[PDB]
Amino acid sequence: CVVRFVFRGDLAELMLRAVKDHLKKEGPHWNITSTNNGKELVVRGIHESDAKRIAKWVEKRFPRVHTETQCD
Amino acid sequence: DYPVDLYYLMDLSASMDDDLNTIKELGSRLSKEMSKLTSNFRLGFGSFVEKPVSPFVKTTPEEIANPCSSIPYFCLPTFGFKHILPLTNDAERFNEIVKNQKISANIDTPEGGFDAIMQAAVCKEKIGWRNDSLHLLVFVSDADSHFGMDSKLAGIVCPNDGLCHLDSKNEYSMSTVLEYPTIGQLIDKLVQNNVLLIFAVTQEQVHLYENYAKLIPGATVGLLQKDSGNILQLIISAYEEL
Amino acid sequence: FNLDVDSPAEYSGPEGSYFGFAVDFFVPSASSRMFLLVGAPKANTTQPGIVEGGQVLKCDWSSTRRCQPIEFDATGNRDYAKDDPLEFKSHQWFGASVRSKQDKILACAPLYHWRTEMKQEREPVGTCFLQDGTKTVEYAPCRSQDIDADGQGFCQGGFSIDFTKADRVLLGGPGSFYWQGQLISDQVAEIVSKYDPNVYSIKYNNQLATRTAQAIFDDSYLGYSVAVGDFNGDGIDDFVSGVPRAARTLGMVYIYDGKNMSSLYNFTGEQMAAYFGFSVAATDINGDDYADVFIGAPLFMDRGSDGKLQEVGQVSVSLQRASGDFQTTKLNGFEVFARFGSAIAPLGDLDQDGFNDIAIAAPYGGEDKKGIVYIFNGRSTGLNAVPSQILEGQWAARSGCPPSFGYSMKGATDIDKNGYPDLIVGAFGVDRAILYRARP
Ligand SMILES: *[C@@H]1O[C@H](CO)[C@@H](O[C@@H]2O[C@H](CO)[C@@H](O[C@@H]3O[C@H](CO[C@H]4O[C@H](CO)[C@@H](O)[C@H](O)[C@@H]4O)[C@@H](O)[C@H](O)[C@@H]3O)[C@H](O)[C@H]2NC(C)=O)[C@H](O)[C@H]1NC(C)=O
Ligand SMILES: *[C@@H]1O[C@H](CO)[C@@H](O)[C@H](O)[C@H]1NC(C)=O
Ligand SMILES: *[C@@H]1O[C@H](CO)[C@@H](O)[C@H](O)[C@H]1NC(C)=O
Ligand SMILES: [Ca+2]
Ligand SMILES: [Ca+2]
Ligand SMILES: [Ca+2]
Ligand SMILES: [Ca+2]
Ligand SMILES: [Mn+2]
Ligand SMILES: [Mn+2]
Ligand SMILES: [Mn+2]
Repeated sequence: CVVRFVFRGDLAELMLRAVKDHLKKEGPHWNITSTNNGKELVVRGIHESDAKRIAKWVEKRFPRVHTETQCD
Repeated sequence: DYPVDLYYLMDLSASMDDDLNTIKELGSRLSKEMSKLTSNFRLGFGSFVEKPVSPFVKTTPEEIANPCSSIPYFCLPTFGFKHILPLTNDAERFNEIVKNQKISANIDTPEGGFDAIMQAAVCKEKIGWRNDSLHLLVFVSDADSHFGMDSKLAGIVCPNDGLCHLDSKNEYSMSTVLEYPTIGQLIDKLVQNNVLLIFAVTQEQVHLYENYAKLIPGATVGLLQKDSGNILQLIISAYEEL
Repeated sequence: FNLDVDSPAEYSGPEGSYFGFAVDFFVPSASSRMFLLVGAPKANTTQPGIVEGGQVLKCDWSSTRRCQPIEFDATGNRDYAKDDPLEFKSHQWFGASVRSKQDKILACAPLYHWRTEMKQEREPVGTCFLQDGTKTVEYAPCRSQDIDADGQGFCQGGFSIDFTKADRVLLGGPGSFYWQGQLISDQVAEIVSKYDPNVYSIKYNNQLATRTAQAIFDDSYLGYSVAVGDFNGDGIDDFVSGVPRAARTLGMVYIYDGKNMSSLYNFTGEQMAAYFGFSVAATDINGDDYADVFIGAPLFMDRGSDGKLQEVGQVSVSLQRASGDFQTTKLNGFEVFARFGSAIAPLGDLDQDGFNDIAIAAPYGGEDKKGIVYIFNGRSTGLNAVPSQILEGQWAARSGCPPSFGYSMKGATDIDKNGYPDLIVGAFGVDRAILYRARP
């Protein structure tokens, strides 16, 4: 599965940074890549587990962040 | 041995948090390399963020005090443009100032860079541009900018006059009164002030500023890289004149 | 060529109120008298606890020439909870935009802030008041659970407004979704029939609206300015809306279907930061029974005789043809930094020659930046590039904002019932509004 976190506005860098640090702590063995020159953060190589936690954590703590989840 | 006056203008918005460490390196590297062009070398410094006006900035008192509030993160309050260092021969002072710059913040993606360019180029009496020297203005940012008419959303409908308005705190006192300047106005004054404008931006943002450079005579662009010397190369080649 | 500019009816408001910021005509039902509607967004008013809340005044044409506030709202700020204000009307700029359809008056406050029910926030959602006959209700299409920058929290709904022929209100909210912008269209009957004074968020079931998209469209300002007309031959007025920062500051204008809000056409500017889409208008200018599209780009820089770029402003005109194709021509401004094309207003058939005519303003032109308004005629071939009449501002500049004569204007209404539509031109920098009659 893939979770794409899209950050917007001037604070996008600070929000992404905060989320990215959180993700490293929650899933240090995940493939976490910075895309769109720092405006989007993508997590892949996950299996419908973290999707119930990290996607929700970001929406709850950072309501303004847009999240898209895809699974195969 | 023709004199050169370099003004370094730094973007301090939240979006610069990823860039700032390399900007500080460019600043000090520049100061060291500029010494190789002429003995009559001076350099100054200033900074900008955004107009501190709704909807560009939230007006709740907690966020006004700290515009990075609820991230959580601490940063400086939103301001338009500030002039910090009249260009000087004191290269060491320049480096000390640049090294101590801190992050500020606003809400929207574009910044108040055009207000900062106008004041830095126009306020000759406070910046110290020489009568007989090159006038180089280095603009550092990682984003696009607001321009005249965009301020209508904030309730600002009084056109930029192109005049110097720096108070005793070296702050742009008309930041929340006048509209962002237009490009036609920036060109008019950059030409009158004989200032060469350099746009140092990140990759995604380069093409857009290249298009602006094609409108603004004497303007050049470059990529903000860790190998920042690629920008200094523009400054160095600009020194040949002839 | 037939405006009486020698003895116009000049109206004034309280100093600093920006009287004349926005204008329209009021035409009440039956053989009633005609009135002028003049906004004054910084008027102090008599609203308890409110400073510079803004108001709209009804000015009498028939005689006397006095203006009186319209009592849309005569109260202070409502509370959410003890010592916790729900709304902030101070400096909301009510009256910054005013429109009227028959006896219905729609006025809005683009800088109105509201406290989200959820938390003690303060967001510029925007609000409108619609007076229908003797009943006035609050309309707030961007006041909902869709909060914050990603939602409608920064909508500023009411920034731009119009009416459709088929009894609907068209509202732009340029700040929606991180400034992508949103268009909203609602039925007038629905707005009033669903109104309750103790309900802050009302869902309108027959509402049409645009939706949020990818971040690539952020900072575009859709809904910055709006206009209406039939662009597909369905008999239903469609929606024309400017998008001034689209395409990386190149600027775009969109046309959406009047029935299901589906995109039909797109226009694009030619120059970066010309602010193409600043203002739009729609009218049949060549008498071909198809609405034509008028798009301003006030910051456009042309190429002078010396090769130097200079800011004059530009207006593009796209003629609608029966085949669905458009024929586009362009008109440039006449003075540097006058910002020609800042305001465009159809005049209807000003001279009764069978073709609609149109005015284009240049608010910062003329001596002392008093402001200039240009009058152009229509013809079977399109718009006549050369103006037939020029209106000069008559007021000395003051500190802050210049008189800006021509900043905003509205015509196509025959106020004196002489067979020719008249024109109201604002000059808010001097708190003034001026009525120009059309001569036979
Ligand atoms: C005028 O310019 C407008 C802006 O470019 C044009 O509107 C856009 O046109 C593109 C191309 O047709 C549309 O893209 C489609 O997207 C859907 C998927 O939509 C869903 O998923 C996305 C996330 O990926 C989500 O954001 C949406 O809300 C949906 O949930 C694809 O399946 C299509 O193949 C295609 O890629 C844009 O959606 C559309 N709107 C916007 C705002 O971009 C408009 O068509 C132009 N009009 C004219 C006459 O030229
Ligand atoms: C509105 O009233 C306040 C308080 O008296 C005053 O400070 C402000 O200048 C007035 N605004 C006007 C006349 O526009
Ligand atoms: C909108 O209505 C037209 C005309 O009935 C139709 O052709 C078009 O497909 C409709 N579009 C949508 C999204 O409903
Ligand atoms: Ca239609
Ligand atoms: Ca036509
Ligand atoms: Ca005519
Ligand atoms: Ca008349
Ligand atoms: Mn920024
Ligand atoms: Mn950055
Ligand atoms: Mn910004």
